[PDB]
Amino acid sequence: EEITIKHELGETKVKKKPEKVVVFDFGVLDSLDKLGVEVTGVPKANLPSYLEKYKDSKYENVGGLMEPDFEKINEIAPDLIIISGRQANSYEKFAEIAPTVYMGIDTKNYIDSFANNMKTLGKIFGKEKEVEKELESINKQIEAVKAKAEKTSGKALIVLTTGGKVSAYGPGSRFGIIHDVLGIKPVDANIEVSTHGQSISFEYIAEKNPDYLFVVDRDAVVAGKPSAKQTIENELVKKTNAYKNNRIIYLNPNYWYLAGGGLISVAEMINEVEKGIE
Ligand SMILES: O=C(NCCCC[C@H](NC(=O)c1cccc(O)c1O)C(=O)O)c1cccc(O)c1O
Ligand SMILES: [Fe+3]
Ligand code: NI
Ligand code: NI
Ligand code: NI
Ligand code: NI
Ligand code: NI
Repeated sequence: EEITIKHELGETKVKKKPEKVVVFDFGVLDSLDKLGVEVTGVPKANLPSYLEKYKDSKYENVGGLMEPDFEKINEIAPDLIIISGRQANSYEKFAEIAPTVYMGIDTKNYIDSFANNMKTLGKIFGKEKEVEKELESINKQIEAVKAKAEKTSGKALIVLTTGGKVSAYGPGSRFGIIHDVLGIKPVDANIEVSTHGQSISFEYIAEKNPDYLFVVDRDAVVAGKPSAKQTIENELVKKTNAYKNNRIIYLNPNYWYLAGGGLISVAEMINEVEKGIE
């Protein structure tokens, strides 16, 4: 029951309800988890906390997000590989082995992107009704949080910590959902969209004086060693209202950084934003 998927990187012909599925996007992984779809292989080295069960010996280990074990993947001979942004460079290597579908998020159209990705999984796996109900559920979350947000304002800055350094994200970025979808006003509308964020001094933060400081601890999930609290909470940042009002919201990097774009991760992300602004 073959179908053809158009995607950012080409057109892939895929068997419906494939037996062996290898997944390199944790958003997809958590989506397939949510829909009760069994996967064969995952990159166990970078599995998020909330997806720890895919460490089990019943799943094949296909390496790291940034370090696919191509030989192992070959030995599995999957019916479908699903990849996203971190593997885009390696699309052709995956595609040589087995039908590969790229599922990225368009940060200019986050929800549309996400919904199309989830509906593609709906088609592939015969989970259209299930996908639809989850999308409608998320829509009701977006709805309620927008309404909270649109009550009294103050502006937010989104930051990421790694190796003592701090970088920023605004609208239309990797974390743009906060501004773009959930109606939280940006402290700076014009932050340059890059993968690991626009580098910034602590003087920029104090200067912008956000009411909310959203923080993503990258080192927690990349190096296994949290450092965000220790980086962020310095002289210049304690000037901030976000500090003085205890509105430094540490976003769970297991969801936000390693994952995202999945039925579980997007609902958790929205819930964390809601808590943060309550
Ligand atoms: O293309 C990507 N990364 C290329 C540069 C990797 C640099 C390298 N990064 C990591 O070790 C890393 C490990 C696991 C997950 C990650 O997102 C990482 O960036 C470093 O810290 O020197 C990428 C794409 C989408 C989202 C990301 O977080 C990416 O890192
Ligand atoms: Fe990264
Ligand atoms: Ni190996
Ligand atoms: Ni081998
Ligand atoms: Ni509907
Ligand atoms: Ni640049
Ligand atoms: Ni106070």
